[PDB]
Amino acid sequence: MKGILGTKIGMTQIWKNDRAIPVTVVLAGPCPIVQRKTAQTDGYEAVQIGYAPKAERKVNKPMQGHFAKAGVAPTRILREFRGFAPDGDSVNVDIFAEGEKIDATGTSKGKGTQGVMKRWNFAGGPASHGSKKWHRRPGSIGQRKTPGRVYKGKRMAGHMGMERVTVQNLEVVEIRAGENLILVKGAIPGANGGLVVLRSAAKAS
Amino acid sequence: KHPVPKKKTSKSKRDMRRSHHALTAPNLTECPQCHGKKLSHHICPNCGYYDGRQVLA
Amino acid sequence: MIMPQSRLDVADNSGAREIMCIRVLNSGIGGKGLTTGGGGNKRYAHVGDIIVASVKDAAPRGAVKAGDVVKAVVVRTSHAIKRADGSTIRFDRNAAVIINNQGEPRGTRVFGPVARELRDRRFMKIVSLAPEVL
Amino acid sequence: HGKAGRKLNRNSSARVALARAQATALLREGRIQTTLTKAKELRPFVEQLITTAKGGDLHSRRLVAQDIHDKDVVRKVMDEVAPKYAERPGGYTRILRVGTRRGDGVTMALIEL
Amino acid sequence: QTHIKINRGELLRGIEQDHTRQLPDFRPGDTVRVDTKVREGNRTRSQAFEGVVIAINGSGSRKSFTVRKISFGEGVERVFPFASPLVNQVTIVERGKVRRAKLYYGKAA
RNA sequence: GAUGUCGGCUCGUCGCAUCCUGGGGCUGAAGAAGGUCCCAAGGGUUGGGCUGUUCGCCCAUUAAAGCGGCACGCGAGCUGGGUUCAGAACGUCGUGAGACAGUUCGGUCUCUAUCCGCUACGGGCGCAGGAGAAUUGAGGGGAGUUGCUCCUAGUACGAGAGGACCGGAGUGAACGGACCGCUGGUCUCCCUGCUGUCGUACCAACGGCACAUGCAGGGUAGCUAUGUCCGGAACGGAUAACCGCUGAAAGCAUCUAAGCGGGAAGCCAGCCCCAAGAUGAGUUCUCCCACUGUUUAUCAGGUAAGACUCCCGGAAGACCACCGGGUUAAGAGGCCAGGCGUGCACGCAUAGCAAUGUGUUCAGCGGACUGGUGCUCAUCAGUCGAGGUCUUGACCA
RNA sequence: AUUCCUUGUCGGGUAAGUUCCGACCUGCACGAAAGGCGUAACGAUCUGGGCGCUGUCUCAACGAGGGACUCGGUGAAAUU
RNA sequence: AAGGAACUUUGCAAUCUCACCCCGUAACUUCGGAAGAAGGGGUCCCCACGCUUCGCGUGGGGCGCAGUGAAUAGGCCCAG
Ligand SMILES: [Mg+2]
Ligand SMILES: [Mg+2]
Ligand SMILES: [Mg+2]
Ligand SMILES: [Mg+2]
Ligand SMILES: [Mg+2]
Ligand SMILES: [Mg+2]
Ligand SMILES: [Mg+2]
Ligand SMILES: [Mg+2]
Ligand SMILES: [Mg+2]
Ligand SMILES: [Mg+2]
Ligand SMILES: [Mg+2]
Ligand SMILES: [Mg+2]
Ligand SMILES: [Mg+2]
Ligand SMILES: [Mg+2]
Ligand SMILES: [Mg+2]
Ligand SMILES: [Mg+2]
Ligand SMILES: [Mg+2]
Ligand SMILES: [Mg+2]
Ligand SMILES: [Mg+2]
Ligand SMILES: [Mg+2]
Ligand SMILES: [Mg+2]
Ligand SMILES: [Mg+2]
Ligand SMILES: [Mg+2]
Ligand SMILES: [Mg+2]
Ligand SMILES: [Mg+2]
Ligand SMILES: [Mg+2]
Ligand SMILES: [Mg+2]
Ligand SMILES: [Mg+2]
Ligand SMILES: [Mg+2]
Ligand SMILES: [Mg+2]
Ligand SMILES: [Mg+2]
Ligand SMILES: [Mg+2]
Ligand SMILES: [Mg+2]
Ligand SMILES: [Mg+2]
Ligand SMILES: [Mg+2]
Ligand SMILES: [Mg+2]
Ligand SMILES: [Mg+2]
Ligand SMILES: [Mg+2]
Ligand SMILES: [Mg+2]
Ligand SMILES: [Mg+2]
Ligand SMILES: [Mg+2]
Ligand SMILES: [Mg+2]
Ligand SMILES: [Mg+2]
Ligand SMILES: [Mg+2]
Ligand SMILES: [Mg+2]
Ligand SMILES: [Mg+2]
Ligand SMILES: [Mg+2]
Ligand SMILES: [Mg+2]
Ligand SMILES: [Mg+2]
Ligand SMILES: [Mg+2]
Repeated sequence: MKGILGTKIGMTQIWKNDRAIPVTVVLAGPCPIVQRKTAQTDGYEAVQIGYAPKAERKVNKPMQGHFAKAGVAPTRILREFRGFAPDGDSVNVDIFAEGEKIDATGTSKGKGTQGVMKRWNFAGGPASHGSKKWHRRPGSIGQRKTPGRVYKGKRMAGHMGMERVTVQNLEVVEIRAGENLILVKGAIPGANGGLVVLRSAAKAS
Repeated sequence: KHPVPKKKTSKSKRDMRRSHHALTAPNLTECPQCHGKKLSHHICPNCGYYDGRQVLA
Repeated sequence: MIMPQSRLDVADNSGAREIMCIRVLNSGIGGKGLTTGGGGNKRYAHVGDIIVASVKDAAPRGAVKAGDVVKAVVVRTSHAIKRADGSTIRFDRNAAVIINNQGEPRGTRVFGPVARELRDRRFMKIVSLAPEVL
Repeated sequence: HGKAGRKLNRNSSARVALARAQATALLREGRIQTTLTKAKELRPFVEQLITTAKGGDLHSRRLVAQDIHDKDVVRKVMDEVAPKYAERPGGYTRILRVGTRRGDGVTMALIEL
Repeated sequence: QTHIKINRGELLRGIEQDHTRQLPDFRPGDTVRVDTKVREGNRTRSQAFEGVVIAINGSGSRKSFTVRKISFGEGVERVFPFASPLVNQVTIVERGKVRRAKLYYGKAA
């Protein structure tokens, strides 16, 4: 249910009581409501809010129409959340309480194309026992004539990164509302200045 | 070792492969002065103009 | 971080000068004796971890002799130790205290400092023979 | 990957002898013709060296002299040009794209003050 | 990837300063005494590490210095957060005449 | 007219005749620890010593250290120790040349993937107008391991010694994902020290060469694991062995012959990821609108909404793609300020016979960090992009 | 360098030693110029063990340079 | 980083060692050797003093993490 948008600002050291907590600083700036999707409107229950501000001079006629219909003023980013309401618009105030466990989604830093070691954790090869250009390669890719083919899904070199990743049960250390900042324990995927969606827990714990 | 093709590739195949070697013709603009043609954000190679006049003659 | 093959010096009068690691264990110390393993694998021993070890150099005259095997508990890593404040400890040399299967040390006293983490793991007697609980 | 600078298919020493030669040259004669890239890569090294020479003290001469090994050019950039750039907050240069060469297909370019 | 006008610095530094503390002007080479409080179960003991400062590192809440001591015949180094709750106080004991800023070389002696 | 052969390495995936872990009948099952059998293949199944080993014995652990298939899986993937070429030697056989599935030392393992198959990434067209965005999830993939301690409880049980189910709590190991704040690594010219030599006229100061950094000492951002955060579940629905309810055939009895309930780490759902080329091509919000063309020119042109090309960049990346900025402009560089690294510049003065020391100087220098600023280049411009087929039905003026 | 039975048996070293060393003698199938048993020294010989040191390894990282990739120029091959 | 042969058929490979001076040096032996066995120290700049000069000894002072300051440059041992 609960959810909001913001940007990953960075990681830092703070102390609650006497242990050094590592904290990721998130800015969940205010989100306007824009679209409210219901059953008889769209089939399914959801709300579409928006995050980063955007000047008119950069906004499509159709997009302007969109935003204008709910009179909101325009945003570089829209996203949906299944099963959500209140009224007005949405700041991380109230929406999160300190101590509450949340789920943080982002887009992992992308690594480009990566061999089987870096990508999958292959074992590599003998750096020295006569190994002949087989230091980093993935060994064998199959059996023999049964089944004369290569398994579908077989892990091998490829585009590692730039993927959507959700970390579960991160703990809301601090909330400075009206700076729209959530101090969150641990680590969120994706680089500084990246987009993150924060959510209630998926799990009860 | 020493891989090799199993079978001659048909004229048809070979040519299907080539379906992407189309050169891309320049987008060409006409110099606002001396009037022949130039590339966007390059110096017009006829006169030498890039607003006043940079390369020589 | 200790692992099989990894020699350490000995921090007691037990009589082993030098022991070489052999296995690592994730046993604790609970209720009756020591406990029995935390699983099969576990590759690195650090400070307040029991390991198993074989004696390699010993004192002529003393309880424990060259080749003896025997459990030991790890009291000085060169590796770093991170306490929950951010503080980090780290000692120039790697060292342990040979023990029995109740955990209590085989020696009369511990030599050199020991990591306060031994207190966490309820190694009272070791923690008490110790010149300093850094 | 926020790293910066160009490998320019060269060893560290080469890379340096490049930027120094092409700096010395641009300063020796107000404008030069060069690969568009080598230009891109030259702009901020020379612009900075100018800002150094813009100090006028002997330190800033000796400084410039390490990167620029020809007396006459040093003397030029210290005494003649840096003092001219006096009032401009950097941007001491600019780059023009001439275009494609015959031998090896490469967009050349023009860089100047 | 969300392009928002934002001083990342000042936002960070905001937070980061409620957790920042400055200690005396000691330098690498200087001998120093760190009076730390330790918790032994319910009890709060006071233990006191004193040695050479071989490196200062970081800044903001992250700043840290590194004391090296010899204790009971064994080399030991420790690393403190300027703002560790468990570091009560820091006192310069002697000033060093050091040419570097790191001092690792002292690790043989 | 060649289907490379033992073992290891690397990479997996399957069977179940189940090593562990879960459920259950029986027990020569008090408890605890077992034995055996039935259901169960989700996940897991350690490191070493000896040998070329497969195996097997041993060390030390473990919930367990399962058995097999996949050309005794895997040499256009690596090894090349075993074996089976030429050399040489021993033993043995042979009058000999030679010989042995005896031993021994030595002994070349072939840069380019065409098709299928596989991992990644684009181009095309399709989805009855042209566009910008937001999405349902048909379907598919990943994940699925376990110890220990504590409470219950020194309770049930037990003469006692000992010592629970069940339920609840807590902490790890391995593995996975993300991350770089911390602790560290690296950081090829960011800072300093050092030597031989050649140079910049000489001194002083500097540059080259001594690696493709001459050596050393540090070292930001990035990027990293040994570093840190989080995870495996909870609930539910159908089941297996198995346990029962009601209950005839067969007045008794019977879990079944009609029916009904309880029941596993397995099944389906729930978790995370992809997903309408789901050609069955889906839904929603919005924008443009009803243009021009002697059918000698019945399909095109100029266009709108909107994009692309081109430029400058990017935490995106082989290319392509993706994100941002493109003067109504802070997009990058520069410049300014700050941060941070290095650790006290040059010059001058002083002390000193000198080496050198001190002051000026928390100095000097400057790659990637944080912001500001119109100093530089993002100029000018081109290319492309709708006019919405028909059939039936429903509502409408 | 000779042993089939074979990882012979005991000892040594090792946490653990089918290899190595010593001893034993039951020499499948040693033995005296096809030399026998020793031998200081010599060996890019072979075999085992130790010290030191190390990315050989746990377990891989970061960096560099040369390719691989992209653009312009010239443009092969085995195979079919 | 920590560990240090846990790799493997085998330390294969790669590191450690590295020049010159002084100190010192085993079993064993054909008395030549083994032997550079092993191992330890020194090494740069200034100044004065002495000596046979290109140089070295002695004393005291100086600077750095480090003085064959970069390049050339033995890893050793035990036992078959
Ligand atoms: Mg990237
Ligand atoms: Mg490896
Ligand atoms: Mg088939
Ligand atoms: Mg013994
Ligand atoms: Mg090239
Ligand atoms: Mg550091
Ligand atoms: Mg054939
Ligand atoms: Mg063939
Ligand atoms: Mg055969
Ligand atoms: Mg299995
Ligand atoms: Mg067979
Ligand atoms: Mg096979
Ligand atoms: Mg094959
Ligand atoms: Mg062989
Ligand atoms: Mg004969
Ligand atoms: Mg192909
Ligand atoms: Mg589905
Ligand atoms: Mg399909
Ligand atoms: Mg699956
Ligand atoms: Mg109790
Ligand atoms: Mg009792
Ligand atoms: Mg950082
Ligand atoms: Mg770092
Ligand atoms: Mg002259
Ligand atoms: Mg000079
Ligand atoms: Mg030269
Ligand atoms: Mg030369
Ligand atoms: Mg060089
Ligand atoms: Mg060279
Ligand atoms: Mg360095
Ligand atoms: Mg991990
Ligand atoms: Mg840990
Ligand atoms: Mg049920
Ligand atoms: Mg495109
Ligand atoms: Mg590009
Ligand atoms: Mg600055
Ligand atoms: Mg410079
Ligand atoms: Mg900037
Ligand atoms: Mg034996
Ligand atoms: Mg023998
Ligand atoms: Mg003979
Ligand atoms: Mg080409
Ligand atoms: Mg080390
Ligand atoms: Mg060994
Ligand atoms: Mg070698
Ligand atoms: Mg002699
Ligand atoms: Mg010597
Ligand atoms: Mg000194
Ligand atoms: Mg010295
Ligand atoms: Mg050498």
